[PDB]
Amino acid sequence: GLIYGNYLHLEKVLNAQELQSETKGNKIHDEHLFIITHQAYELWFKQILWELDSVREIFQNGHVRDERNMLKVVSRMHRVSVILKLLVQQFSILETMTALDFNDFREYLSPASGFQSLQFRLLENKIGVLQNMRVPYHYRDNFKGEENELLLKSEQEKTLLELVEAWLERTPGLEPHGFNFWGKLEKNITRGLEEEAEFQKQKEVLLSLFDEKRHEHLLSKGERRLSYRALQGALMIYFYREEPRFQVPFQLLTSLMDIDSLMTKWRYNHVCMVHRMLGSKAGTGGSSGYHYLRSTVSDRYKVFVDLFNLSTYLIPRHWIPKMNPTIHKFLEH
Amino acid sequence: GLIYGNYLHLEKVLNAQELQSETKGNKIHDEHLFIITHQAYELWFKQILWELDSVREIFQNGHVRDERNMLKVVSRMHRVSVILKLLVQQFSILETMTALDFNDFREYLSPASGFQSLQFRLLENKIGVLQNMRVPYNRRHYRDNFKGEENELLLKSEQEKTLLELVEAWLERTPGLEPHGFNFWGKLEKNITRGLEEEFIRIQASEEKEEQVAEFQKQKEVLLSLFDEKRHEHLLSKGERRLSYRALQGALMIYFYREEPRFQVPFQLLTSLMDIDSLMTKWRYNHVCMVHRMLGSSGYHYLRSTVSDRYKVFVDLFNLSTYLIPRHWIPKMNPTIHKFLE
Amino acid sequence: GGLIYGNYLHLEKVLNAQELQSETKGNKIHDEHLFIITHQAYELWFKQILWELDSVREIFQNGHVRDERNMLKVVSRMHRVSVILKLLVQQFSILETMTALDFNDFREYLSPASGFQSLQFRLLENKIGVLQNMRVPYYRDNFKGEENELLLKSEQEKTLLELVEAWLERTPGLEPHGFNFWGKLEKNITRGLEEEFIRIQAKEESEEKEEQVAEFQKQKEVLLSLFDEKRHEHLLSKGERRLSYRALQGALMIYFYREEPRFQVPFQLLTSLMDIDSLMTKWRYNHVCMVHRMLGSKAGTGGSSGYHYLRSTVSDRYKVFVDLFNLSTYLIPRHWIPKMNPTIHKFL
Amino acid sequence: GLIYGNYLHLEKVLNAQELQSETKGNKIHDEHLFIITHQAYELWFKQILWELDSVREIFQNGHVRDERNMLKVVSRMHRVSVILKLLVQQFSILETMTALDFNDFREYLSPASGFQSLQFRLLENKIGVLQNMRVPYNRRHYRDNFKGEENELLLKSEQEKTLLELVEAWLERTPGLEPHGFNFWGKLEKNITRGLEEEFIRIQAKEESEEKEEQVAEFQKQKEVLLSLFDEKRHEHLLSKGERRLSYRALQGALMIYFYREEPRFQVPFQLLTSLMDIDSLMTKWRYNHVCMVHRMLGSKAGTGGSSGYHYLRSTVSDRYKVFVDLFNLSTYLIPRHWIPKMNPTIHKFLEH
Ligand code: HEM
Ligand code: HEM
Ligand code: HEM
Ligand code: HEM
Ligand SMILES: O=C1C[C@@H](c2c[nH]c3ccc(F)cc23)C(=O)N1
Ligand SMILES: O=C1C[C@@H](c2c[nH]c3ccc(F)cc23)C(=O)N1
Ligand SMILES: O=C1C[C@@H](c2c[nH]c3ccc(F)cc23)C(=O)N1
Ligand SMILES: O=C1C[C@@H](c2c[nH]c3ccc(F)cc23)C(=O)N1
Ligand SMILES: C[C@](N)(Cc1c[nH]c2ccccc12)C(=O)O
Ligand SMILES: C[C@](N)(Cc1c[nH]c2ccccc12)C(=O)O
Ligand SMILES: C[C@](N)(Cc1c[nH]c2ccccc12)C(=O)O
Ligand SMILES: C[C@](N)(Cc1c[nH]c2ccccc12)C(=O)O
Repeated sequence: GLIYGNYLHLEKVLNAQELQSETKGNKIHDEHLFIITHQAYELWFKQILWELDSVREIFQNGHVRDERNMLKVVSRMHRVSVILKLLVQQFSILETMTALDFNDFREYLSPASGFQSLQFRLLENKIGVLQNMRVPYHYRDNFKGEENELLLKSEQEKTLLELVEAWLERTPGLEPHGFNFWGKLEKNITRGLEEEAEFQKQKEVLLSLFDEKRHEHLLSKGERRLSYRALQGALMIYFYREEPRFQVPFQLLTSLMDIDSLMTKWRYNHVCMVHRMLGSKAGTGGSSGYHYLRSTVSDRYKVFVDLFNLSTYLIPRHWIPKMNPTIHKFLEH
Repeated sequence: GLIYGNYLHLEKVLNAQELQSETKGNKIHDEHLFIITHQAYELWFKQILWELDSVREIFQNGHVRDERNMLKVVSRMHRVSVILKLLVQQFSILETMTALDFNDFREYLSPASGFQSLQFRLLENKIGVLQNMRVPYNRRHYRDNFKGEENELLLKSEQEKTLLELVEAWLERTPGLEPHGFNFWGKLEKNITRGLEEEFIRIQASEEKEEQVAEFQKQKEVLLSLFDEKRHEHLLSKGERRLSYRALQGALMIYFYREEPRFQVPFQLLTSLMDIDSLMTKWRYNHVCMVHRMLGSSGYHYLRSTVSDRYKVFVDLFNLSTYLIPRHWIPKMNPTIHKFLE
Repeated sequence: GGLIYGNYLHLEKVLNAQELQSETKGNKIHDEHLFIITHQAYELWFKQILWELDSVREIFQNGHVRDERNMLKVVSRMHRVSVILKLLVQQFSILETMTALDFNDFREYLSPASGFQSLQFRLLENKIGVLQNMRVPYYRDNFKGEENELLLKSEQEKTLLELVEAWLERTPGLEPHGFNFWGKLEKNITRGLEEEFIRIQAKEESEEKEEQVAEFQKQKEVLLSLFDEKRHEHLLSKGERRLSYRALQGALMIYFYREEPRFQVPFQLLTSLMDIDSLMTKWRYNHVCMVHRMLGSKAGTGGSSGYHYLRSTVSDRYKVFVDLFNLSTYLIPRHWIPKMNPTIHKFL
Repeated sequence: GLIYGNYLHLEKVLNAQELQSETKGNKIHDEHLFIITHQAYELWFKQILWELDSVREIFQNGHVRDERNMLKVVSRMHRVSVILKLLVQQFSILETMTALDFNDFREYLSPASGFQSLQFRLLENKIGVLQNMRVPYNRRHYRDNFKGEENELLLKSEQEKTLLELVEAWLERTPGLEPHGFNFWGKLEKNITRGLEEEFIRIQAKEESEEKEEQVAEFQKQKEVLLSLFDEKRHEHLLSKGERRLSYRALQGALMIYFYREEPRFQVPFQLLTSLMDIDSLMTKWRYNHVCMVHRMLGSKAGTGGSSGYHYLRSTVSDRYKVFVDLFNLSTYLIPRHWIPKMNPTIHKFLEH
């Protein structure tokens, strides 16, 4: 007969708490909280990696092409968002520890830090954080052996951003000899602008959308991440989100943005707590601490920044290329 | 140098995930969520027992008598309420699993259940849920589901002093109860008798009138029953009250005089104890709401049944709200008893 | 000149709506201000919920729901209602920063006013589909005038339950000369059970053989009772079920075939309706836990026993979509679900 | 007899929703959500100001001197943090509005902006945000969206004693600072000087390794920082640069309360200092949650109020807006427990109730 404790391998989970304070003969009560909090964070990182890798594989094995798999994809990405939302709230627990009580066992941690969280790095990589865009103080130095391996894989293997890019490139309606969404959009913006103080600034920005080369330049830097075609596909799904075939894809784009918002919210709630815990003192990891973590709360680490930025290029309803009754029929189930 | 992974024993924590569906050649994706969810609850149960045991020990070793330890007692009990709040919110994650997807792996779990969580039972016992008062499941004692060391650890948890018992003892020594001192109880009965008489005269001064006489007689009946020590002892034996009559007086002394400096942090403690009771019951209810959607309408009925005042250990602290009186009826503190508390 | 923030939001009304009765009667009590603001915030959100719910009711009433382009709008708004209800459950945390002792200093100035007099809460219960007969003995005589008028309209106009029921009855696949979901489901469950019993009978007499017989007979009784329409009609009339027999079949079709593109957002909608029932009952339970600390076993200013009556509202008697939850009772092995064939795959 | 709707003036609260989209004959459904969300924020701002003004008044009228009132002070400041926590979560509601749908009624709002929220500025000012704390754009434009009585309230919110000023005054009176008494600051400098000397000796005694010279330069970093605590001229210099806000003596009060938090008379005061930090953290989380949403709603597009939008709001997510920034930065100056000046039986009894 299967038993709860055996099923859950609690013989491992609940025998994994060793206070260094106690091991060096000066047991500090709050060190137990510090350990349990990190462990719970790490269990949830594992669940997020389990969800994220199953979704990467659904794109990578071509299953995403079968639209009956979209409910699964959006449920699993929504589940990632719900977990991250709990991980943002979970800082509330560690904030019941005073800086003063933390200061009593802090010495016994050196030089260990969150910089040595394999799962946190795997998570960043698998979503599509680029190493060349990371702020310094580098990242992978902390790791060695069978772990530095897994990290290299996570960097080399296809990211969620790349798989979503590939899928967005294949979006119905972009075909120049098909619905020709882009051609019609350039025309409608160009006309609508002419049919008009302020108009000169928005004229500039809107028509910038149609500059492949500029996009390629901003891309070459890393101020954009998606191919120019992927961006068209995304904008197609935004404007035609009510068309049956675009409903759940739109939900997916929304959830990809949610995961960026919640990852940055996690970075900021971490920062707000570390300020109270250390002030201006440096982290046991070696970094300036507070000031480095503040730098990670930027669009540098927003993988799906393109999806946020498309809100720049929103236009009146009237201008969106009307859906030809035959194209309507292609976008029905 | 100490390394993150080794410090946290992640070689144990992150190698503790075995899908029974995969072990039996039919891996079901959502079983991984089911496993991590329970493991996270159990880590947090372990943290709660760590705080709860530290606080029990502070009461038991007589350290709580030194009022410098009150900040630490109330910080740890508040921290238990903050963890319990997260554990209530944590059901949101397992609710992303459909009943249909749960149905694809639940056969591989049988006959294991949350009924076998050692830590959940330790937590219930250490707060002070009485064996006497538990709803029986399948006509049997909760402790049957446990054998060997786990069974003994649970006996110890039932027999050792509970949070309820240690708070009770501390409440009994609340300053001000001394008959030959401030004599809170004697003075309180006198002021309540006067308050009621003055109230009766204001009313005895219409349809609005005959209602207030019935209501007045209700509030009269209730307030005066507070001084009936035999009614109280009787409700004790029937487990409908949990604290001794004297502990109850101590709690009411803290409620009424909470702004007195020596009673400020003690009042926060009594608030945190009600907080833990309320959050344990919200845990039991959110569990129920989820199980309903997973299994349909029996387990679901025993669970709905744990969502009751039988499992509210500090039910007496809530029910004191029954006996609140106008501020101006509360016995005045003279400059000699103020001094003791200031 | 330009629209100003304060004028746009009519803050001249919103922030001039706070009158402490304690102060009006010459004994200002600080925490009364919190009591007022908390209730006003709840009522703004009730008005928002009614705005979303009325809009979704209309999309069903006018047949716009028949155009499946409108399903993202329907699910987004129903989801939005559950996000708001989540905040309103959390919002009790604010009023619990008020001690029972401080509440006791201004409580007297409230009576005989009570939450029973919340028009919007009653409008919300009625519009979702809380039935008059299945309300706890100890509602509408607390009201009069247009208010009493608006409540009657809310009792007679088509509820979300009735509108979802009608829509579930048109679910594709139920057609006896089409996919014939119900015929094939009965056939597959009957066959699946017959085979499960041969599997059990074939075993040599044992302890776990008899437990399996006992378990088989319970499973068989539950699953076959799904196909007993007279039972369903009997349970409708006792208020134990709410959805028509055919709407139940449509719901189970959406459950089983939820991954089929035409069923993906309908499944999200059914999930949302269960979310709203769960959050409404959580609202009632968080309300009960607070009122217990505030009043104990004292009677409410509105007449009721208080804590005891409020506890009675926390039952499946108030779950409008009970039937959506209880379809979990009738889940079956994946292999028993009638197969979709390249013609019915394409229709969906 | 009193009736619910009348008690709460719902004839005002629920007759305050006017969609501009509908007024200009193009009703947009999601505009209702936009209005109700702002109105709920403005009710809770009003409640926060009610709690805040009541705690300011307890300091200003001297009632805070009587330690009976400390439970009430901490309960109401904790209440403010519980409200702010709901207000941070409340953004999740308005995030169920897509940028696409927002774009359909946005045009009808211009040039109105949250920038024009009287109550938000009253809240900033009464906590104690100073003109020089505010980012150039904020400082320039914020006062000049207001006239008449609204202008007068803004001025009052700046002229009258802020929570920062009233807490500073109270911290200056913290028992144990008096040189003739416990002489906290003198004893602390002596124990830290002695403690650093013992540490230098421990480090110098180690065998001339690489790790040792890492301890040496790390010690010399920690020594400069700790001993800089006792340089009052440096404090006044960081005050001028607005990197610190509290008086040197208020800072000594705060650190006294921190180290001796378990002494009965410092238990609730320590809870107050924690609550003031919580309020600063939740105010900045409110600003950051606002930013994350405004990014999805506008992208790089400028706001209706006149600002760059995303980039201006992002610039308010800064410690220059943290009023009690000094209470956080005291963590820089934590020392081993054994260096904290020992409590004598006489001052112990002084810090009992
Ligand atoms: C009192 C609590 C905490 C303090 C004082 C703290 C402090 C720090 C500091 C100073 C850093 C910068 C690296 C360094 O110099 O060592 C850091 C990074 C990090 N911390 Fe924490 N931390 C705390 C809690 C947590 C928790 C609960 C987690 C959960 C896993 C966590 C995860 C991380 C991660 C992943 C990094 C690397 C982040 C990045 O590079 O972007 N920390 N922490
Ligand atoms: C799909 C999710 C879940 C289902 C269907 C479920 C079902 C049940 C059922 C039916 C029982 C009654 C005993 C029995 O029939 O064996 C039970 C009890 C219990 N479950 Fe769960 N459960 C779930 C998730 C959880 C989680 C996440 C926890 C976290 C620790 C948990 C903890 C418990 C505990 C402690 C009990 C004993 C409760 C008591 O006696 O008051 N369950 N569960
Ligand atoms: C100190 C806080 C509160 C207390 C003591 C309290 C007390 C009560 C009581 C005793 C009743 C039952 C009717 C009666 O006997 O008067 C009731 C019903 C109600 N209350 Fe509250 N209440 C509180 C807060 C709230 C809040 C914040 C709301 C928000 C809208 C609310 C909404 C209602 C509603 C709608 C009802 C009718 C519920 C039903 O019949 O199902 N209450 N309350
Ligand atoms: C779609 C939702 C929202 C958008 C697009 C938005 C946009 C903006 C923008 C662009 C600004 C900068 C001033 C300007 O250029 O106009 C601003 C400031 C502000 N918003 Fe919002 N906002 C939104 C929701 C809210 C809500 C719900 C509140 C609630 C009270 C609010 C309160 C404020 C306040 C107080 C300011 C001034 C902040 C400061 O000066 O630091 N906003 N908002
Ligand atoms: O000031 C510090 C402490 C340290 C830290 C944070 N989380 C941890 C978890 C495990 C561990 F061993 C060390 C840490 C860090 O990052 N800087
Ligand atoms: O239908 C069920 C499943 C089982 C259960 C709940 N939580 C668990 C955790 C681990 C485990 F192995 C089994 C369970 C239970 O009580 N009723
Ligand atoms: O004991 C009580 C208090 C009263 C109450 C609850 N919420 C209210 C809101 C407005 C009002 F005027 C009165 C109330 C109620 O229902 N029973
Ligand atoms: O694009 C926008 C919208 C506008 C805004 C935000 N909150 C408001 C509240 C009332 C109002 F009238 C306008 C607004 C702003 O600041 N930029
Ligand atoms: C057949 C297809 N699933 C079509 C496709 C691609 N990208 C999309 C985005 C939204 C909607 C549909 C699509 C495929 O090529 O994957
Ligand atoms: C000396 C004492 N600490 C007094 C005591 C007991 N219970 C209390 C409740 C509130 C305030 C004080 C007390 C003790 O006997 O523990
Ligand atoms: C044409 C149709 N929209 C079909 C329909 C009805 N109910 C459903 C449930 C799920 C999916 C589709 C339907 C209608 O009649 O409304
Ligand atoms: C008499 C006194 N309440 C003393 C005082 C001032 N600041 C403090 C901080 C913590 C504890 C006490 C104080 C007063 O002067 O206000």
